Amino acid sequence: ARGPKKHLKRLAAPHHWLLDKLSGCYAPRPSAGPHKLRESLPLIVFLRNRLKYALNGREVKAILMQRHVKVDGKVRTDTTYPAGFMDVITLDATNENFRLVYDVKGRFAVHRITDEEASYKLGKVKKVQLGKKGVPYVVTHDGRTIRYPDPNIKVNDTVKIDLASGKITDFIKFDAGKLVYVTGGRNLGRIGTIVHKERHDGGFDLVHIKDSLDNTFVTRLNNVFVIGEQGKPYISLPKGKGIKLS
Amino acid sequence: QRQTTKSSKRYRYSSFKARIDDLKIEPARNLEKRVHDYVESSHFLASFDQWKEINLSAKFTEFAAEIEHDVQTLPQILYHDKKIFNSLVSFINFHDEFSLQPLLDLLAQFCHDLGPDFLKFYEEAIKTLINLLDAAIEFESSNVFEWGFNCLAYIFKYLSKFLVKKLVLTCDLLIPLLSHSKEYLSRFSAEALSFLVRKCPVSNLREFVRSVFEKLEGDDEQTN
Amino acid sequence: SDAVTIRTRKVISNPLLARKQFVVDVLHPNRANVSKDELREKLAEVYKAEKDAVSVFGFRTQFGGGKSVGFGLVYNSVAEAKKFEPTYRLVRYGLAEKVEKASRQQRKQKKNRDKKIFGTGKRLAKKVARRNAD
Amino acid sequence: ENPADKRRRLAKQYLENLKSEANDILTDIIASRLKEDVAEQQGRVFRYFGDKLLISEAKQSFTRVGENNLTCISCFQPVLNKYTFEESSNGDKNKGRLFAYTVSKDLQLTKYDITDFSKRPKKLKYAKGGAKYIPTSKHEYENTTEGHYDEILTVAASPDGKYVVTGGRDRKLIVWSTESLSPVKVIPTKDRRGEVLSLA
Amino acid sequence: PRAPRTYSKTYSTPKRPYESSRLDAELKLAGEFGLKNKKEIYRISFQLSKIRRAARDLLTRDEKDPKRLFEGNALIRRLVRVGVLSEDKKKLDYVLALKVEDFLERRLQTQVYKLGLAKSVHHARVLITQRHIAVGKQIVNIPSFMVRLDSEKHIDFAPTSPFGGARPGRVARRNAARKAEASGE
RNA sequence: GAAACUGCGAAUGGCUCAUUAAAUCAGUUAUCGUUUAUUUGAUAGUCAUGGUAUAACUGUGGUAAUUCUAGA
Repeated sequence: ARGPKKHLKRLAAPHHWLLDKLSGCYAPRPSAGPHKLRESLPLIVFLRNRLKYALNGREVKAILMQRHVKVDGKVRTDTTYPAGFMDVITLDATNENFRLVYDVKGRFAVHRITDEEASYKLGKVKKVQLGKKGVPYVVTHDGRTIRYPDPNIKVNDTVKIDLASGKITDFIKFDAGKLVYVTGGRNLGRIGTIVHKERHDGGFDLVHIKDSLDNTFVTRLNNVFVIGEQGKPYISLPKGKGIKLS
Repeated sequence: QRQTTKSSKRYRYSSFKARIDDLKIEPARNLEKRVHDYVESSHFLASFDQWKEINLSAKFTEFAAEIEHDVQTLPQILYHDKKIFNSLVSFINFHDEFSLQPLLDLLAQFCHDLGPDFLKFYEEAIKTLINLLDAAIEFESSNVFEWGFNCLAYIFKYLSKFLVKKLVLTCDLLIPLLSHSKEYLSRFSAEALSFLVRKCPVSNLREFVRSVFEKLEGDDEQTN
Repeated sequence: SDAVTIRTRKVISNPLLARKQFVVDVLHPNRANVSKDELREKLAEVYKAEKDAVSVFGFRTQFGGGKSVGFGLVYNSVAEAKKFEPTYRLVRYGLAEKVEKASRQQRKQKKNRDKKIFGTGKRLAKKVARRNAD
Repeated sequence: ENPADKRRRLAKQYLENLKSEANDILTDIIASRLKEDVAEQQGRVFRYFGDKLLISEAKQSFTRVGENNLTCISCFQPVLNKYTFEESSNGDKNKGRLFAYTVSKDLQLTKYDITDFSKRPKKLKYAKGGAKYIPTSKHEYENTTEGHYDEILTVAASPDGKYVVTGGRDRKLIVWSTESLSPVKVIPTKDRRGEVLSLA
Repeated sequence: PRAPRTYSKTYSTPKRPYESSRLDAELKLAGEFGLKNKKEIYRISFQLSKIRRAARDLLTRDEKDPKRLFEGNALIRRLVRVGVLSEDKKKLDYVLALKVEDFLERRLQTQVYKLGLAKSVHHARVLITQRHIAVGKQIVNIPSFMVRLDSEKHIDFAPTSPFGGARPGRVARRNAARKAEASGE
């Protein structure tokens, strides 16, 4: 191609999206936004294929013009808005909230969420830097750019952010024996507490994690996402608690 | 110049002031297959199950929990009359628009069921209602304006005879909102009391009109 | 003998769409293929609603017959229905009117002609009129 | 003159009766009675008279009838409605006449009055079938013989007090009026082994 | 472009196309179960080949291996859910022992002939294509249904059929019409 | 609301594998050696408001002819 493409095949979609082969040749190519391409979800696939409330693009389009849903308080009117993991979805006329969070089945997962939990949101600080005029700041995993954070925080760090001000509620460091979500990889969604971290200078650092059934596995730090302390999640968790069984 | 030549698209922008200018009240100049007018178990209960189907707002769901525990019949209305009305006005001053449409509808059918004995509730209901109108003016909802004044015309149609006997007091209950310095508020209240005026009989007409004359010379300053 | 029983399943209110979605299940024993107008009538009566706000579609009688299943919708009023429904269904229910137009072919070649046309063209018409007069 | 006013008036008479009955039991509870009406409309097991009964003094009375091999009996008890307030019975001369409808293998349905609890059930009326309701075709879906012709087995009175249905080994369901015991309709089962067992 | 809809040939030709023993096998089974087609025989035998092949694979697999346990359970439960494998025969040797005659019995035309709703197996297939018997509530005009146990209890005539249900057919009604016409004449 | 100016797209889609034998492709990198329209999130104290136009349009024209144009 002599540039980017506007087109997305049916089979070209990520497998976790659970979209059939037969009701289309095309998947809706998601627009650019916070998250990256394969670990997102368009809102129309969210609504029609999970919430089932609309069945057509004209329907969901009319809804977006009806200005209902606010993602983190902000409405989008984009159909293919790239909604990713750990997201707050606010439903006014139905009076609900939804945390978008990975499935034990490796898929995504809606979560029925109250207003107090929707008031804030979580974020993996991925890069702390020093900006122009010597201003210190961070960029999270969801692309939130926050000036002037607490100096004790470093990269990859879990931060509770109030959405209502878009401000740093509090933070959680990266220690062993912290409750961690795994975002990507084969074992994603399997919530566990970190055993430790095999570190490599310049290399992909591996992480050993043990979960409640005393089961240990190893993923990469990119998949690693700390939630909270032991028995202390800052969020409400869905059924199964991220536990793989037979 | 307003919009006289309708374009082809299905969706006009339709600003709030234009909505206000197009809005009218009278359901008799309207009509429909009203559910309370359609099934005749109880009007309040019919409207309540209808809005229990329709509305999904947390204010109204807590309200509906309490009231669907309380009342399931017309003797239960006649028994727990006060408590359900106090919970009504509680959520009414809890001020949720999503619950404000169905709660106003249940207020209307609650008066339609409780007619002749409602007036004691109905007076401070007028008070809280005009407070809610001022709250909508702080807000910006032609829908809420429409719901409130439709409820007002409903209560007038339901309780006409006692109010055409006691007409000049009902005027006094709305005079601060008739003399309120908003032309469309005055217009809507004028439409509702105008329905009542066209309903009222001749003796009460002459009495009420003469008292309006003296009220005019009292408020000789006001032009609204 | 024959009793058209109109039943529903999976009823969800969509207040965002200000309607109710439900799977319609028709039992018409000693009967075949009752019409959607009557179905909308009975459904509007059952849900205390108005037939124009009621919409039914996509119906399939089972193998053999006597039972049909499809899908139905009822908006909270005629205004919701009019503002939300597909126009072909609105025409199908008579609410909208079938627009008349040229074919896609006539429209295509017409657009091509007018696309080769530049400007408004009345000046061109006067010029070619006087040139044919020449 | 208005139906809402009439409903309210019936509710006024209802609550007057409720408060007078409250004064009678006295010689809260009214709302408890309202909740009892709602539980009657729908509820779990609420009638808790499992200890107030006096079984040792329960007066017994056997009634031998001429008809042989009784199969079923259906009692109609008219109850006062909660939403409307007239009755569940249809007529005015009934006024809550407790009815019984017995079907016996001699092809006989018999209605009794059981309106009193000290007297005996009075044989109000009857209707008996026979072999003249034997059908002519014997091989078709049509079984519209107005009377039964073989081995009635079960009966059920409609709750509105208008009709009574009967079914038996002649694979038919004949519904009759409850006063004249006239066959208002008959539904064949359109079967070879579709014999009526029990009604609900 | 689209997605390729997956499909399959449901059968396979035998190795030697001509052998007297198998020919008489086929003739006996065909006139036995009212059948009509070598290709149908190839279908059912192909099913048996696949199933007992995978069965032998499980036999070669090691005992108490969870894959073996899982697959044996699934195969056995599907067999007994159809009604082929019996309750007492719930082991892999019996799964190896299952046979095309059992499958031909579990076929529906055989089963309704056992139920005696037709004088012949062929007569049963006739009634099948006349659509006069519904299974459970569902009318089926396919004689090769391979029913389950509940369903073979649930075999009954069609309520639209003139036999177990609705009005008689066109032949009966036209003969009654001509007979009424002649008697009124 | 024609037309016209302005904006953006028109660097995808669809068709074919001519060519090409460490080339592509595949896996595995990495760019602390590059730019990024767009999305998104942040981000700026350091005249009661000049001018030039030109389309569209009016009007005169060319030719055998084109989604040609010229003058004004």
